[PDB]
Amino acid sequence: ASRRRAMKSATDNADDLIKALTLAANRERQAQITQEISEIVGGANAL
Amino acid sequence: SAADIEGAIEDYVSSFSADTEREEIGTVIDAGDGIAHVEGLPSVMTQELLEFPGGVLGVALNLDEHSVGAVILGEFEKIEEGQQVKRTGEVLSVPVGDAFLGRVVNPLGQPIDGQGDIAAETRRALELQAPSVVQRQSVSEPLQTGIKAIDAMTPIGRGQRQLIIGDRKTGKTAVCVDTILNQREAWLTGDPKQQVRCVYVAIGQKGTTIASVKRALEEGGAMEYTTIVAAPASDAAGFKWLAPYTGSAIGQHWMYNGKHVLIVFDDLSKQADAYRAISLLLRRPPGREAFPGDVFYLHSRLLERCAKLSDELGGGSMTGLPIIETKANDISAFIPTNVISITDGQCFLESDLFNQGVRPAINVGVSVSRVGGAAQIKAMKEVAGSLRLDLSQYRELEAFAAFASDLDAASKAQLDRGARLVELLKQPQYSPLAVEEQVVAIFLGTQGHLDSVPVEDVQRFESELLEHVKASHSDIFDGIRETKKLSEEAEEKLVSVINEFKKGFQASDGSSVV
Amino acid sequence: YTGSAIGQHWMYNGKHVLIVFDDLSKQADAYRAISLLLRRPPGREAFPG
Amino acid sequence: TAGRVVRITGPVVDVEFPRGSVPELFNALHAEITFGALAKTLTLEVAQHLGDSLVRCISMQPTDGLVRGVEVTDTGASISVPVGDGVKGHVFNALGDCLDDPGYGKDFEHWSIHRKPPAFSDLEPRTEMLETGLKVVDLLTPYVRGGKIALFGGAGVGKTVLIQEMINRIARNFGGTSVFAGVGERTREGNDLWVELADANVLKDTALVFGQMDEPPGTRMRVALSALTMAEFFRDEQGQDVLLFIDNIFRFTQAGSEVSTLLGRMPSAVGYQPTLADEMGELQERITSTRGRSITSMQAVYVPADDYTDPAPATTFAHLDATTELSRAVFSKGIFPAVDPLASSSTILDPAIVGDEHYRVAQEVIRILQRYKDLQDIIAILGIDELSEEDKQLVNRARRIERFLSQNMMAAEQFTGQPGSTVPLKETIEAFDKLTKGEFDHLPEQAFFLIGGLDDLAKKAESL
Amino acid sequence: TAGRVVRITGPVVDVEFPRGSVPELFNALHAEITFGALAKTLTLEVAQHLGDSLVRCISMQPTDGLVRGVEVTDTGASISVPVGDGVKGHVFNALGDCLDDPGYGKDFEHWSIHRKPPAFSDLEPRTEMLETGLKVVDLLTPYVRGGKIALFGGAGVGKTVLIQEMINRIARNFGGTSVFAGVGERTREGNDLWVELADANVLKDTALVFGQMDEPPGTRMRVALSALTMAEFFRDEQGQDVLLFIDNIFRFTQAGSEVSTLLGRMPSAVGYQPTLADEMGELQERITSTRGRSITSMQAVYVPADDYTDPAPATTFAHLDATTELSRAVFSKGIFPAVDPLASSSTILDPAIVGDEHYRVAQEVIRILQRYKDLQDIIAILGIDELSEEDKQLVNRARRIERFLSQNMMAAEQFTGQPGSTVPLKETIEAFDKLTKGEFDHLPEQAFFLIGGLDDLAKKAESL
Ligand SMILES: Nc1ncnc2c1ncn2[C@@H]1O[C@H](COP(=O)(O)OP(=O)(O)OP(=O)(O)O)[C@@H](O)[C@H]1O
Ligand SMILES: [Mg+2]
Repeated sequence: ASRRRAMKSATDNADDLIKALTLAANRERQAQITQEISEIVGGANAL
Repeated sequence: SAADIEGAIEDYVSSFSADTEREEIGTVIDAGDGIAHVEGLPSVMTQELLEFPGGVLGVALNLDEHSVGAVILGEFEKIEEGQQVKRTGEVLSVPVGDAFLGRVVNPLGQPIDGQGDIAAETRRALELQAPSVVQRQSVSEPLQTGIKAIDAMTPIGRGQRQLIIGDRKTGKTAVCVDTILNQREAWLTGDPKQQVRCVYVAIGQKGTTIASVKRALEEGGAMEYTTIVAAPASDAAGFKWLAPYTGSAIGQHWMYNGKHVLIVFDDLSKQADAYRAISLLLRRPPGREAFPGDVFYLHSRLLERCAKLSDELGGGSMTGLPIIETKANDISAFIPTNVISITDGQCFLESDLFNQGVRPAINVGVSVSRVGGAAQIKAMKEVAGSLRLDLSQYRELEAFAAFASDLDAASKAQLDRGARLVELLKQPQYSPLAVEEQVVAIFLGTQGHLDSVPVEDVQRFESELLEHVKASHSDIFDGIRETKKLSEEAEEKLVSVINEFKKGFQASDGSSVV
Repeated sequence: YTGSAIGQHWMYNGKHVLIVFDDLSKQADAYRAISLLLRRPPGREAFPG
Repeated sequence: TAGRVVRITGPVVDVEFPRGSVPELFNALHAEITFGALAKTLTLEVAQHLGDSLVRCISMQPTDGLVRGVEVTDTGASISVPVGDGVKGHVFNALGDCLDDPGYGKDFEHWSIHRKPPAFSDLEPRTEMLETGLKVVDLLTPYVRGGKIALFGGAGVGKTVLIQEMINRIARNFGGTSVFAGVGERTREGNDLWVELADANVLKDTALVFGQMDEPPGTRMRVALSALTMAEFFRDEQGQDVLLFIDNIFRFTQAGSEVSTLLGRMPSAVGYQPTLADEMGELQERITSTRGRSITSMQAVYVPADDYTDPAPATTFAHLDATTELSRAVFSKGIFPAVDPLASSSTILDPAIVGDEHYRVAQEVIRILQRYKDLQDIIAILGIDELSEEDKQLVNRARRIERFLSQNMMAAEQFTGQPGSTVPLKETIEAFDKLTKGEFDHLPEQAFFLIGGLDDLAKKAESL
Repeated sequence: TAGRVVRITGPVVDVEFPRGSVPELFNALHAEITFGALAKTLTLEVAQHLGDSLVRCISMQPTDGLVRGVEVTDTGASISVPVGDGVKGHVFNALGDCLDDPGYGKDFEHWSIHRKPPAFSDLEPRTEMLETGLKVVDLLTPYVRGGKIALFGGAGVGKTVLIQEMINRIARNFGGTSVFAGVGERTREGNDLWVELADANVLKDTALVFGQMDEPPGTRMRVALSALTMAEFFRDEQGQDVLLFIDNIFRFTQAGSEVSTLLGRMPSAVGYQPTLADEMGELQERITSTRGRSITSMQAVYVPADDYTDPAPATTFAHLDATTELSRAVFSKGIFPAVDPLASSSTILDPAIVGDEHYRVAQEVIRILQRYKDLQDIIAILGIDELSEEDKQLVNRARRIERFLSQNMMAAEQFTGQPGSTVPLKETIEAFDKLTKGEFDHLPEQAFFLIGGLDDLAKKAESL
């Protein structure tokens, strides 16, 4: 019974950690896109 | 040998006449990195084919009030300031005809395989309209790729646009070469309603890789109905940009003439890279990942030529199999997102599955085909109906592989069935399976005849069983092929032969399978 | 560069030198500032090529 | 007076006009491509004024073959689309040209696709539920009259059948019409939709406006506005409730992004156009209820990278009032219309807009379905017999509830013959109140498949 | 009719010529720097024609000391390098000037560094295995004789050590001619290679061309072409099998990027030049082998930021038959040669070429390693004790396989102290078949570390 409870808690924590890491990875994905575009258009504006 | 060695030249000298036609001239004022700016040419039209003094060709791509920025199609180093540029009054066009079968041609239609010239039936502009909504027809005819995974899970119907998308060295070119090879049986029939003509467009591949693909097609007998529009990495960015359009035009000529075409773009990522290079060199504004605003259009304008025409236009079809290399399995990148939006379905190939031995490595589940069962023959539709659900249940149950004693009987049966289905979808390279053999193979697994064979032997049990059926009980294959459905009497005969074979099958572990 | 030149003068006279650049990340930042003030178009991370 | 093309950089075309005749923004100009193979009449949409009497335009058609110095004639009005009863039953492009019957509608009343949204004093201050007649929609995720509904789904989940169902219900129950704004259509999918609607005989109640993918981004960006202008004409002039489908409004956003890039505007956060929110607002704010008539819209939305925080879906969802999510799992269980009761949502499922009884019944159904979804893992791995008696009772009740959420759609009448059912909202509420209380747990599960209301439930039970 | 320097910006120099004497692209121009400390003859390469009789050039030597208005004389031909059997046994720079003996080849035949790749008609695939003696390479990434081989890696993961080891394993016994192009690598390792080759008497059969990173972008661009010209002469004009080692081919694209913005090109993604793919494709295609004329090229490729998704390595991948891929993750775990067995690949690893036994063993090793990589996440948190018995056995197998892929290479004696070892391909296949099948599960895993062979495995196990 304690293993059931502990593994349910572990699964819930893993799901919450997956959600947090997915939100993060989305933030760095958007930030990488932005930064790449900033570099590209900074080179463009100077040339 | 013959007198022709002289006669041909005679025919030229007697027929040659350079007449004096008026011509508009520009002068090259800038030249660098594959782009030449040409002052003058007042009447030049966008995407025209300019000819430079050294036999070089360019495409008038940017038109301003000052200059015409043209992308040079090879031999760029021979362009200099002050050179005279003559305009050919023709937008980008390529020759097209049945003479392109078995030939390797650069994006301008000129042979590069070293054989004779190509007798062109006609010329087609690369930028002609795609078939309109009113001119198309529902995709309803299968295009058997020969890969059990694709033909069962994500069927490709001729007229469809299926994207083979995945990271490097995952099995994409293998899938498309297998698809091209699988059409030999259709070609040998001689029926245009069955024949599929192939156009393997290589963009950005090295010359030896294109040679390897050509060898794989020749040793497979596929070169007598396949053309290879090759833009090797040595070629200018213009050729890498144009090659898909060249191949699409060569295919479209057949498509509007009632034939069925199969176009493989390998890859469209390099097409996009070449277009990005041209755009940035012409100073077109950049966007995400520096691609120009119309890069999506570049791919869309291409893939939408791949259509099935209505019966009023001959009923021909052109099937697209664009190949995209996804970096680090990032299907959310710009070009992958664009082409996933454009295409009708996606075979996602994953390196993890490839290393697990799931090669041809289609990630079923994530992989989809929006045409669906309409692209399958009735036999495969009925046999492979339960396959997707079984594989999904297996992937759900995989975490329980170590506790099969503690699972429900139904769950353990599902796990055992799924492992054998996964082994069943595996397939050796350059060995496509006819649709009847695929039907029988998937019938083995979905109907439970593999449930007694050990997992590690499934690949063999299938391979031998078909080898038996073909040789001894071909009536099953003939029935499936001629009628397109697995009849009840044929099904009973197939079950009887499977059971008879089971007795004579030696499992690798030494156990008996009955 | 000044430290390297001072060290190189000794190096070419047959003497052993130990140069410590603390830190080269700040030289890169200084070069980035100089390049952007001269209006050289930058590369990745706004650094010059 | 007529302009001259002075620059051609892909879709972007610059036109120099005489000083006194520069067209105002968004005017449609016509240029002629006389090259035989590519002969065309380009429709250029004025996007900027560059000065010295130059205007930068986004070509609505491929500019291949266009020549510098070619005469450009100003129409004097922005992209205009035909509007009227005549647009019903026909397919149009973003520019109002009929695709299935060329030259059709060129003599109709034409409306500019750039129209301001309703005056602030003309908006409806109170959200009104749209009783569409489907049990699942009306109970779990009630639609909003004059609101926007996201339609998540894909292939083989009955999205097209649901579109047909809603076309039938808006045409028959509300006496309205539909306009299908195919932004970024796959020409194959567009042709399939055209033939499906013609076969279902609902084409006469819908006007199709396809901006295909093969066209440059200008048309893909303006097709939503064109279809919405037809819907606006139906709402304001004909006085009909309208149902504007937009498959897929991410495309519209991405076409805007591509147009922005082409014109040279610096990209926003994730590469989207700086005016993303304003374009999306200018599109969505026109979809609203005015003077008693409403344009409802089911807008399929693509979520890039499955990231709902992305600028495009984040801007789209600021306007979406409901969210219907079609599920493959539910579809495989025979439960058409294939709506997932748990993934789908609505912003009107509140005790205030809907009755308190409605909210209570919907929340009870959601609770039961969620508990069943949790027990699915145990059922699949451990078997049904490993549950408790209370769990088994709840599983039976949840099976029956989720099967009763299915319905005999009008779109299915063409296949089976059984007329589609329009279950009144009160009847659905009381029926699901009975279901959740166990009053029908003794009927076989097959009795609840594809039946509208308690009368049909009783008749089917007696037929089994 | 000499030119005149107008504009100097780092390595890029603009030169104005008289109207009738503008040099062709890729021509070599000679300016002169007269400042005493930096006096030299400066070789520029015409990179762009910019109009108004101006050309823009990439300087090969540093422009420090160059003065505006200085006369620039045109050579009338591209940069030419010496070719012939004379080059063997000597060290040259990008310009063809001998370093170990100044003025040595000035009278040899001179070839332009710029020439078109061999025609597609003359290319055939190569499918002959090259046994290096390295277990991991021979097993999982078999090299192709006459094919294209690469050693990808991050920064400081052992690319130079491994390429030196490959020079030791392939060239020492090679009967043909070797060419080593040090393209923007470290000068210390270049001198180390020079002395190593001199001591082993391989120098007499090796031509070294160095453009090391102390040099400006021009040399780091053109040195690869200068060495490839010698390789092409040996391939075409003599028909000798040729080895072509390059270290590091990424520096070519990086130098192109360095001069990209000074040439006026708008930067592409990650700040690379727009012409990345074409520029690298020309050079890579010149390296192929034509039928009857073999070049066995090995190219150390540098992966910026350890990111294999970077445009440069990603574009280079398409040009290679075998691609060993060193990773910092494996290097951290102490495994030398530091190969990632999963990321690395080879086109000759088919059952039809390497045989069914080799293919089966390699694919089983890759399967075990992939399963181990998938399990490493579980093991680090839930512990090994919670894995399945089969998975636990597989993990024990995989650790030993990873450590057995490590090998004491001859070039890494100064990394480990112990001498190098050579493992026959048959012994590698047998040993890995035994591992994957279990015959060594009883031996400690540390017995498999840096041993190279079954006899060494037994000896180290006994020593443990
Ligand atoms: N079904 C298969 N069974 C076994 N090996 C396969 C299979 N498919 C592909 N391979 C092998 O996998 C490797 C990659 O194949 P392929 O050349 O088709 O890859 P690709 O995805 O096109 O990648 P690249 O970017 O290198 O072109 C080759 O060794 C090929 O032989
Ligand atoms: Mg490939």
